[PDB]
Amino acid sequence: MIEWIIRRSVANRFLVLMGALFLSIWGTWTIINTPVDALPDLSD
Amino acid sequence: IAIAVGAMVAAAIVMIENAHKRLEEWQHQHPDATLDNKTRWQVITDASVEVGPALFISLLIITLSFIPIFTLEGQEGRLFGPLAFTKTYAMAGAALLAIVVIPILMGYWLNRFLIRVYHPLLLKVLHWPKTTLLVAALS
Amino acid sequence: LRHAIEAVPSLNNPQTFSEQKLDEALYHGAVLRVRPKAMTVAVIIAGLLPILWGTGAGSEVMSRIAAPMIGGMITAPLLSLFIIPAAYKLMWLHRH
Repeated sequence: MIEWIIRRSVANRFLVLMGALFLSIWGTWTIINTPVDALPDLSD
Repeated sequence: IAIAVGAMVAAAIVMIENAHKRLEEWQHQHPDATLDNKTRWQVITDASVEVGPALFISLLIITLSFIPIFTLEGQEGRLFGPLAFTKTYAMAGAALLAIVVIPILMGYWLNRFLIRVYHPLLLKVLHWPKTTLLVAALS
Repeated sequence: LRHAIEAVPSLNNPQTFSEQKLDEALYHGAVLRVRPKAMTVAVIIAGLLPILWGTGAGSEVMSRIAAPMIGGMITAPLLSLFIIPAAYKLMWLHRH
């Protein structure tokens, strides 16, 4: 099934490209505005 | 996300590699100064023919052979829980990227002296291979 | 080591026995791996290596959760180049 899924995406290419582009700019906004702490809360 | 980095890139290269030797045979079977944008299109998307399933399912292995960790209860679970989460999402990222973006970006864009040291011992292993499954068991 | 015994040198084996022909189909599934392999074990250990140096806030736990991987990724590759092959050449002879 994987191969066919490779072929379909290659066909998409250039609509796919802009999705990974808009993701890259979106994945840059979220990170900048991400809360922070030394460790995850472990207390009961 | 720190330990994931070593695998997100391992996802890509193993696909790029089988495409570097695929673009070294269509160059030895055909001419050399005649190739179009479709003649280059076909060669790289024919390396994704073989290794395609091999990696998306091997990074599916990396992501699932780790699930059991989420069963960590209490304090230790709250700790390594978030680590497992990010390691996994980051893999599902590179994995589900090497099947939508990686094959494309590589299409839109001294190995000798290690091969010399390996195969003397490789053929040596083909001596009585049952003896090297014995040395291994001793390891 | 599977698609090497599934190409054209795999027309010789299924029909008749030829050890010096499955050893040629194994020597290529050996120099075709040395390139993707040595770099997989490279990018894995190279990218996993920095955290093994445990100085700084939080390093302690990371270097502990990395050492097993980094160490396990020296014998996992090195050894597998000799175990998997010299055992597939042994399992292809049973069903035969």
